[PDB]
Amino acid sequence: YRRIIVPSKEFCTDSGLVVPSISYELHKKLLSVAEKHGLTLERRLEMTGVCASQMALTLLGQRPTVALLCGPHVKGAQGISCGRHLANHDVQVILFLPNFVKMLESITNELSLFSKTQGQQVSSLKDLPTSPVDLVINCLDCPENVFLRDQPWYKAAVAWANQNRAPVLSIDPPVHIDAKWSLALGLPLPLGEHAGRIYLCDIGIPQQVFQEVGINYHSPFGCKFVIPLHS
Amino acid sequence: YRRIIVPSKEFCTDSGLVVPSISYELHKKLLSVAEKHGLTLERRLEMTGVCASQMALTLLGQRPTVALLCGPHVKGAQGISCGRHLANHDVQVILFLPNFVKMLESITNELSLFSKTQGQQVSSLKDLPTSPVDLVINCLDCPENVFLRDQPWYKAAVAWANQNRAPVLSIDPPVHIDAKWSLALGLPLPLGEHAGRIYLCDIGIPQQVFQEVGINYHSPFGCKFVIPLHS
Repeated sequence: YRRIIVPSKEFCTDSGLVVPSISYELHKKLLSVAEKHGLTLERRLEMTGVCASQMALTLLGQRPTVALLCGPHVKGAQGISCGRHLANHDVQVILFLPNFVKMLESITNELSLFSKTQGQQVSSLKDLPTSPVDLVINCLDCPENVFLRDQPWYKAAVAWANQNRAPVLSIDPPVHIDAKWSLALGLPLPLGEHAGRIYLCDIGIPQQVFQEVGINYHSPFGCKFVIPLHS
Repeated sequence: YRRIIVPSKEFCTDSGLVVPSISYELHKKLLSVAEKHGLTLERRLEMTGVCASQMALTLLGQRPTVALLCGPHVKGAQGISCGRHLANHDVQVILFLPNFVKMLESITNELSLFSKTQGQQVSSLKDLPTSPVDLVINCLDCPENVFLRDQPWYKAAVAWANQNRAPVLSIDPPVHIDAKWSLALGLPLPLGEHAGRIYLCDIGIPQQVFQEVGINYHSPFGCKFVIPLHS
């Protein structure tokens, strides 16, 4: 039944527990409270990295190949963290990331860690394998970067993901490339049918943090860190 | 065969890959290099937390009960992080931690995060369940705290773990309480038969960090973050 209560969409787990959707703002505010209460950005990034990589690995089954399409924003950095963890586990990670002017700390740190792996970083779409890869991970869009959707590298990246034939995993995709699987973090946004097979990841938000932002929360995860969700 | 080469004991995986042991100093120096190369303490603590909790959960199978025996050192903090993650997943976590004078940052932060969960923190052994719990997790000992072994709370804690009947998981135990399972981190120390069923956890050390401390490394994990090891 309904264990989580929010003050829009409604998903359920394999056990039929109802996990509701939350607005983008409520999601950001929840993340802002956690960070004040200890769970830093680089702590979330590390965990998201691990858990996302663990899901990606399950989806994977010579070494498999994963294409990583990240943007110059905090959603992109999540993908990098994920990419790094996969590269650790003998997966051929090739990460696409466009160059930028004003440096982004989250990206800075995650790239630096990525450097030390055998994963490959590219700033071109033409440096990616012509032959379909095993999995494409998409972290191209941050909802606060409204105008970045019109970019030539953006439309060209979108074009690449769609021509490769490889199935797409979208980590923390926007509400509004067809993803085969989409991964939500902590709590889902009201994700549409465009999102495909929807999963929810645990980012280690303590139960009392939810109650502070007015959410009666009871963990829908059981004993898994990534769970499938249904409509 | 032998993929990892070190410049003592030798374990092998289910696939028969040989993973060798490393000295405590080499282990600390490896951790010291990673931290310089980006992977901070709180990043390792977060990941160790997740992966250790994931193992503990596998060992677990009304809500199950886990007793958490942590010391006032960085090994203790690992246990707290683990405890916090379990408490997130509807496990009854009761954490034993003795009071101390000079405050320990790692513990400070992890306790603060633990606070926000429904997990219970105690400084007494008499506050723990009289009826055997489902699992006891032991992080009582840091090898640099030589003299802390003689402590009255130490000998009394050791006494508690042994009288409960519950199986013991020792996360990052010393080389020299009988653990049913012991978990090593990144690379194992030459752990003796006293350690019991030995597993190796991934703490997200990039391949190039190993080569800097003179270790030709190839990931023994395959696609798991915790693996069993054999002699």
